[PDB]
Amino acid sequence: MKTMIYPHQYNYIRSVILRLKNVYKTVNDKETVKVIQSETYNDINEIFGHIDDDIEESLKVLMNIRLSNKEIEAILNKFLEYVVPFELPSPQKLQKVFKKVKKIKIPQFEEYDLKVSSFVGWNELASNRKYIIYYDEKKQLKGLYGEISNQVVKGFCTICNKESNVSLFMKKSKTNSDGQYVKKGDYICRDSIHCNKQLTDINQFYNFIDKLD
Amino acid sequence: GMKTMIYPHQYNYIRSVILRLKNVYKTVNDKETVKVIQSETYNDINEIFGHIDDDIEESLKVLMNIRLSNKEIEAILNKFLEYVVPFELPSPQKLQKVFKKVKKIKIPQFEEYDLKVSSFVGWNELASNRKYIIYYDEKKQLKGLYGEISNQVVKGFCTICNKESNVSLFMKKQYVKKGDYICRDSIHCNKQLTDINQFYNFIDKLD
Ligand SMILES: [Cl-]
Ligand code: NA
Ligand code: NA
Ligand code: NA
Ligand code: NA
Ligand code: NA
Ligand code: NA
Ligand code: NA
Ligand code: NA
Ligand SMILES: [Zn+2]
Ligand SMILES: [Zn+2]
Repeated sequence: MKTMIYPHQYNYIRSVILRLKNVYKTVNDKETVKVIQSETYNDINEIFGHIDDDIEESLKVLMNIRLSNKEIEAILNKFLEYVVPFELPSPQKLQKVFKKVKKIKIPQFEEYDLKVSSFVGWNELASNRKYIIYYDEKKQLKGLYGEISNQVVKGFCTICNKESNVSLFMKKSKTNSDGQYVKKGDYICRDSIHCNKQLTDINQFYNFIDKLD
Repeated sequence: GMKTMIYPHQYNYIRSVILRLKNVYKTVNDKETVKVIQSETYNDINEIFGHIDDDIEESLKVLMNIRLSNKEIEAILNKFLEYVVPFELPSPQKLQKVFKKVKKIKIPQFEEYDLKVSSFVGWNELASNRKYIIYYDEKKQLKGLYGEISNQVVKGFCTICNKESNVSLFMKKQYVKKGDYICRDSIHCNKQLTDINQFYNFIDKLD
């Protein structure tokens, strides 16, 4: 049985593999290549409690300076087999998370996209909203929405930490007994699917959520 | 103070090496490796400009500090963007000439930023399973082609930008055509394109 890994761990493995390939291609310093080779081997190896023969072979191929694009493709495809994809909730569970939102519905998602997703986010332009759903560390379905500005700028996304097309996302806290609430937020990728593909550390996502208060 | 003119792919390359350096600062804990990457990055950027100025000098100084921040990076990218000569969209009359056989042809609307990062312009017409591509050759002449783009999407390295992407088989428009896999989304393709020679080689290997 293949070890199960999370989508963000797959994204991380892909990231370090591509970083290594770029070092092979463009960095002429022998000792630097060795340092990055070792770092990459460790970065990938540490994800698994347990590496099997296929991963051992992939690592061997990765550690060769003649690593090719075709070889990378094959290795990425192999690593994808280990991923447990994001599980879209049933309509009844989704509605329980957004009890005050009538008629709510999550757009269809391609299977690869669920394999790289730590959360699912979609925009409803009519209401200028982004909806976000995810599971917490206890595997409970959670959801929120906020206003997403129409203005898009270049900046680093607060969730994935990559330089991207971002918009200001503002969430209202639950309204207290006196009708008062806090409204906080920050810039995040307008396109949450691309955001998820860029997300290699899920703690960044959870930190974003917590910062909304 | 006139700004040295650079090409969109050169800006993309500069952005690429800056992000690479930041990731080394953040994740690679080896003093000598950091210094090597710092020096390479400095050289990569300096060599693109040749003629620099006080703004570039200041940007390089900030980049060379291991405390480089995201906010500083965004500021530097915005400054460097000011040096780029964007892709020039052709007038409709000129576009017509390039595609004489195609009627009612019209380029989509493109954002200003997207033109600053574009070495070519590509768009899809799903009704005909077609991708159109326009570009300027090395003699600055406007050129265009189109072909069938498969509806099948796979993960793989793009023949144009050389990055791992969502690619589809493109066949330039009986006979056998093997095709080449390229990004379905040409705007994203362009953003990933840091070496113009890869694009030209792709063109050459069609025609
Ligand atoms: Cl290769
Ligand atoms: Na990394
Ligand atoms: Na790479
Ligand atoms: Na890299
Ligand atoms: Na790269
Ligand atoms: Na590079
Ligand atoms: Na990175
Ligand atoms: Na790391
Ligand atoms: Na080039
Ligand atoms: Zn993001
Ligand atoms: Zn491409």
